Amino acid sequence: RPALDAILEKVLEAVPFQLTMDGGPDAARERFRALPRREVHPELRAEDRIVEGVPVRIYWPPESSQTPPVLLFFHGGGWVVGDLDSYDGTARAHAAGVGAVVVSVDYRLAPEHPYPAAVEDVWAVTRWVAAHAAELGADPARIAVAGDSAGGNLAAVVALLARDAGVRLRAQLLWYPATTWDTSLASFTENADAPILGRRAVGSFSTLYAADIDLSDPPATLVPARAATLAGVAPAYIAVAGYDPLRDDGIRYAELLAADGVPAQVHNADTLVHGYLGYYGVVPAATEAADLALAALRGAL
Repeated sequence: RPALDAILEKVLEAVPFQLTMDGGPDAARERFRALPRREVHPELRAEDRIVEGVPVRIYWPPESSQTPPVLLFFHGGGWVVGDLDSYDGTARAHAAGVGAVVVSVDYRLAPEHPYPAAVEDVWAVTRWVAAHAAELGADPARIAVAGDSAGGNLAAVVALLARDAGVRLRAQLLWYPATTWDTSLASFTENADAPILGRRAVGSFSTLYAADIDLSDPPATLVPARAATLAGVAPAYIAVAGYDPLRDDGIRYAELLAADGVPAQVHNADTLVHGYLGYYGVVPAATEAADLALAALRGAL
């Protein structure tokens, strides 16, 4: 309804990127790895570790008098592409903005390891941090989960696993996630041919991740919106994008949570596209929208 952001549109014309399966997974991962990215907060301490067999990268916030909270970050990329390096900047932005130790999880990727491999990896690291976070200098009593796109789906699913296993999450930050698999929502039609993610790509990556799941009654670990109840999971901030086919997905997920009594905040950056964290520190409207969600999560921790 409001126009696509003017700076965003100049950026999208200089480097037009489309998330698609074209050329196979290796070409797709290469197109995503090759996008030019601004380095964000490079001073921050980072370390590589392996946690319960899952490769991880750990970031520390600016050292302060207080012991920081810990946040698990689940990168996006349609459950197929993405890695610690192309998300390095995004993880650092979370670390500085939330003031938290951030654990970026390098989960297994489809199609080589389809559903539920990603869930097992992000969950294993979430279990490990909830018990061993002080070993990093973080407060294990202050934990949250964050994820974008496919990683937003992983973050919403991990919060249900955490509620049922007794892991206390104080918040879940969902950047433009894929929680419902409802293609009938309005944004899938309004934004079917949108700049970063279209409706074909949404359907393609779901099939590569979980081709053999009957979606008439799928498990909640695939579609978090289909859980018996969403009551009891950590409060939600859902950052949604106007020109994204998944916009109404996140907004619907906010409605289902509130109907189950869950504290839920949804913000719609109506002038932005899917994956606007990739423009952090580049597209001003993207940094501002990102900084809002980062601030709310700073308070809840």
